[PDB]
Amino acid sequence: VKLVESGGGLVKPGGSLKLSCAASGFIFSNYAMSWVRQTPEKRLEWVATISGGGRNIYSLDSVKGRFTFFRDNARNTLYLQMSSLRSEDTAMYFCSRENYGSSFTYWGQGTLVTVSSAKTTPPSVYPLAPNSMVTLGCLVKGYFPEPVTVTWNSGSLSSGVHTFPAVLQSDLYTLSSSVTVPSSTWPSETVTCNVAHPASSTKVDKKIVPR
Amino acid sequence: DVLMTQTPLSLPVGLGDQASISCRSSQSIVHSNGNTYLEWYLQKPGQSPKLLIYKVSNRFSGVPDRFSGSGSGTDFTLKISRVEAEDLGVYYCFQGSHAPYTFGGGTKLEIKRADAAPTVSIFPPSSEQLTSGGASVVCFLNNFYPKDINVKWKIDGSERQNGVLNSWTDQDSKDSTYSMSSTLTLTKDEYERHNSYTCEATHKTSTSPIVKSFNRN
Repeated sequence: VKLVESGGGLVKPGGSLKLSCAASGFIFSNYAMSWVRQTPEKRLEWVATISGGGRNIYSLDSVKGRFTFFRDNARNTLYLQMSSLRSEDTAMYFCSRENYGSSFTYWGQGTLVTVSSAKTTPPSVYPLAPNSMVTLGCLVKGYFPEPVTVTWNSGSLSSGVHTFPAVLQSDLYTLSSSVTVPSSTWPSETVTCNVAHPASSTKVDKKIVPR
Repeated sequence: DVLMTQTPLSLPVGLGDQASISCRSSQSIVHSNGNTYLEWYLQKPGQSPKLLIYKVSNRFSGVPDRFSGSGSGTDFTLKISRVEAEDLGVYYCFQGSHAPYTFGGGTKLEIKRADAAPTVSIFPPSSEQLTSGGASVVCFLNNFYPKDINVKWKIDGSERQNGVLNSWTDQDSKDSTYSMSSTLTLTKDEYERHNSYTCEATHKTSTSPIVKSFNRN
C-alpha cells in the first residue's frame, strides 16, 4: 500500500488549491479514504472521509461550502478541491485508507499547505565556520514558505548531522544546520552544505571555508 | 462535538521502564452498532502517524506486544510495558464513533537518559553576509539532556534580549538528546559597533555557565 499526496503550496487568503492523492498496491474502489490535517501546533484534525464508490461523503462542518471531495476510481486517485481558504487552514494534509475495524490505517507522507499573503522568497545561504571533532553549519535565512531541504556533501554525510526547526520572524523563515566532522579532515577535505527550496526552485551549494 | 483530552502532556520515562497514557472523552463513544472505535496513533519525529491499537484493545498487525489498550465508556489507557528508544514521540487517541471524529491533543513521550552537558559552538558572520548589510551571530548547543536550558547573549559584557531567536530540536532517538540553536541578528553597522561577542549557557549539568566567545578582532 503506497499513498502519495501532492499539490500543496502557498496561496493567498480567499484563494483556491487542489490536492491529489495517488494510491497503488490495492483494489482502490474497495476502501474508504480520508483526509486528515495537522496544524503547525501539531494538533490533528479529521477533515473528511469518502466511501469506496464515492456516494457517501462525511466532512467537518467548518469546511462545508468551501472544500469539495471526489475520487476517480479508474485512475486510482483521490482529490480535495479547496476554495475560500483562510489562515486557519494552514496545515500538513494527509490522505489515508480505512480498514475493517480502524479509521486511518495507512497514511501518506503529506503535503504542506500555507495560506498567507507573504511573498515567496528564496533563501540566502551562508557558511558558518568557527579537540578531535569540529562543528560547522550553514544558515538558511529569509525564505518563505516552508519547507527547505539541507544535505551535507550531497548526502554522503548523514553521520553527525542535525537541522534545527525553522523560525518565523516578519514574514520570513530562518533555519540552521550543524555538522560535526573530524578536525584532521577539515579544511583538508571539503564540506559543502546543499540547500534546496522547491517553492522558489532555488538550489545553492555553499562551501564551508575557514576564516 | 465529542472531545478528547490526554494526560499527562509529557511523560518522562527510562529505557525498559513502563508508561501509561490516559484518554478521556466528554461523552460516551459507543457506536450505535455496539462497538467502540477508539484508536491510538504514534507519530515519531519527522514522520507520518502510525496506527497502534484499534477498537480499544486490538493491536494492529506488526505492532509489538509491549503495547496494550484498555478502558470503557469514557476512559481509556495505553500501556507500554517496556519502553524502547524507537517508541519516542507523540501519542494521539482518536474516536471514530461520532461525527465529527476527533483526536486528543497529544502526549509527548520523553526518554529519560543520563544527564549530558551541551557542546557549545559560536559562529561569527560570513563576509558574504556582511557585504549585503547583515550580520547574524549563531550559537549551537548540541546534544544535551534534559531539555531545559537558559542561554544569553553578551556583547562587550552586557546582556541582549532584543533580536534573539531560539529553536530546539525534538529529542533524538539515536542518543536521547536535545540540541538548540540561538541566533542574534544585527545590521553590519550595529555589529561593527562592538568587539566581544559571547553566548553563556546554563544547564543542570553544572553549577556555573558554559561560555563561548569571540572577538571581531
